[PDB]
Amino acid sequence: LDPREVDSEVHNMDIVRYYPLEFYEATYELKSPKELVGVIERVEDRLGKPEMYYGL
Amino acid sequence: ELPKEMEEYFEMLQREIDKAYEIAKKARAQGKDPSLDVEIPQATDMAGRVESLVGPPGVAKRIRELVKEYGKEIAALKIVDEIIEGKFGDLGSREKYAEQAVRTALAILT
Amino acid sequence: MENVKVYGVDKLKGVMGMTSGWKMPEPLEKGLLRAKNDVYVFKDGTIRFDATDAPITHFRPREIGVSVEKLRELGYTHDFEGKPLVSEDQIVELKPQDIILSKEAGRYLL
Amino acid sequence: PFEIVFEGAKEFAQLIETASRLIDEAAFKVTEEGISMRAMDPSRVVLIDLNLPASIFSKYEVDGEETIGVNMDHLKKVLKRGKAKETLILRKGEENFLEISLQGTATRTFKLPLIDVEEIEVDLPELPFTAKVVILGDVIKEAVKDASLVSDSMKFIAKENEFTMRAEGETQEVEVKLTLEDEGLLDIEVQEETKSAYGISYLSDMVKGLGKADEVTIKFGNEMPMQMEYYIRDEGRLIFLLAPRV
Amino acid sequence: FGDFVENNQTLLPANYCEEWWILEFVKALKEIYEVHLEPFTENEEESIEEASDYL
Repeated sequence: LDPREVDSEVHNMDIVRYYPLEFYEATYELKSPKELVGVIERVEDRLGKPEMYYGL
Repeated sequence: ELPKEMEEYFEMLQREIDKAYEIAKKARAQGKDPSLDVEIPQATDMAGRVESLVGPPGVAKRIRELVKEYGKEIAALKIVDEIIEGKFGDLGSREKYAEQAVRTALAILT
Repeated sequence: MENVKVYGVDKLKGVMGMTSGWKMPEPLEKGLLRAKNDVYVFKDGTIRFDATDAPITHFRPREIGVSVEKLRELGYTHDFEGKPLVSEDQIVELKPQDIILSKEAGRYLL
Repeated sequence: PFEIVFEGAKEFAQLIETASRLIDEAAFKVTEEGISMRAMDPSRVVLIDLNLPASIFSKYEVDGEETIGVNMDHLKKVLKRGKAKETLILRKGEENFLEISLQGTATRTFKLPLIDVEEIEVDLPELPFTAKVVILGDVIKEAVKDASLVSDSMKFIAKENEFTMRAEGETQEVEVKLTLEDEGLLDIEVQEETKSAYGISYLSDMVKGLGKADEVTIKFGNEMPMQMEYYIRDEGRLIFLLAPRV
Repeated sequence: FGDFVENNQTLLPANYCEEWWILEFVKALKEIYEVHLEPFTENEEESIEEASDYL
């Protein structure tokens, strides 16, 4: 299995234990999810490095 | 590369697959079937799947190196160009070249 | 029947006409054994089971009814926080190519 | 090259039909002691044992011993072709064919080539039974029909001087009980409290065809397989061992 | 949250839940008494004792 060439929808999944306070504070402003895509870690943020299989 | 657990996992999986494949190959050799060998090859990455499905033969290494260098879409375009110029062998008329190139490119980008 | 020593079969269904371009038939011994064991064939000669797919990343050794000794034999040794795997209530992480079947699937695959 | 004769071929045909309602491939062992059969159904739930001594048969001449495998469908049809007051003659020459002859007003002979059925030896010795009961077929047949009318499983409970059998369903229930004073009970003996459950399709298959005035002996225990037997001509014995549920 | 990114859907205001209250709780504790704690994990014993003495 190579997560780099499986699909493109599974690259948007979450691998965080809990959402930060910034996410909840920004939800009240009706923002778009592309603005805070770097705040919450996703699968795409780990591609290439050895820990795509390791810790989710 | 991978740590000392993922590699062991994949190695055990390959060992079990080999263990099943040996029996399947041994049984099919006795000739009680349409063919004298198993009819499902095993791939490992995208280049192997593309080579086994649409061809042309030998495209696996070229896809590998082109993906390492440029990317996915650019590597598909360079593979199309190499097919058109005729690196992998003479096919025939322009229709054959067009069909082969479109099939291989749609398989790569997919 | 003399070949496989399976004489007690009531029904054995075939096809009206082969759809391939070779119209090569299948050995009747396989059909007799399938009828004896109550399994059915598909268009390419394989037996398949269809189910809805759901995701999972972490499991618990008690939800799936597997002892910790068996899990350690399979290759799992730590839970998802680094502690050694000693209980059935700890949360373990699922390797990418490990599946948890249903029970209808297990009954049919038997 | 043996030769076996029977009187009242209808009884033999009914016996073979009863024994062939659970198994499909059977192998009969022929010895000087007598014809015997032992096989298991595909589900391995019911065990069938059939024993025909040499005393019941009118004429018996066997020199040696050899097993014969016959498919149950053809044998059942040929035997069912017989009548009430016919004489059944079974023969097996040096060839691989079985000759069945029905002797009445005229002689009619059938032939059945033998088949090679693989033989697996499996026997269940005596078990620590806790209850015994002797009843007639007429009743047990009616009770199992009534239980199948209502449910899919049947329960057997035995106590002193009484025999009770029950079945429970989603919306309806049925129970039948009787005592020694009733004609439905001939004898009974109890070691301790008993309770067990078994499937109803198997019971329907095994108890089907029982006569109105035949003696049937049943033994069972707690959460252990049931055994039921009934004699033919007071020498031959037919045994069913039914595995329980859970 | 990855289902909102994939379909490109505008974020909706979040109903109050325990996973927000716990973050507010730990932040207020740090701001007032200068104690460092963290939810969903295990903390040092000195910080636990100090926070329990304060509260």
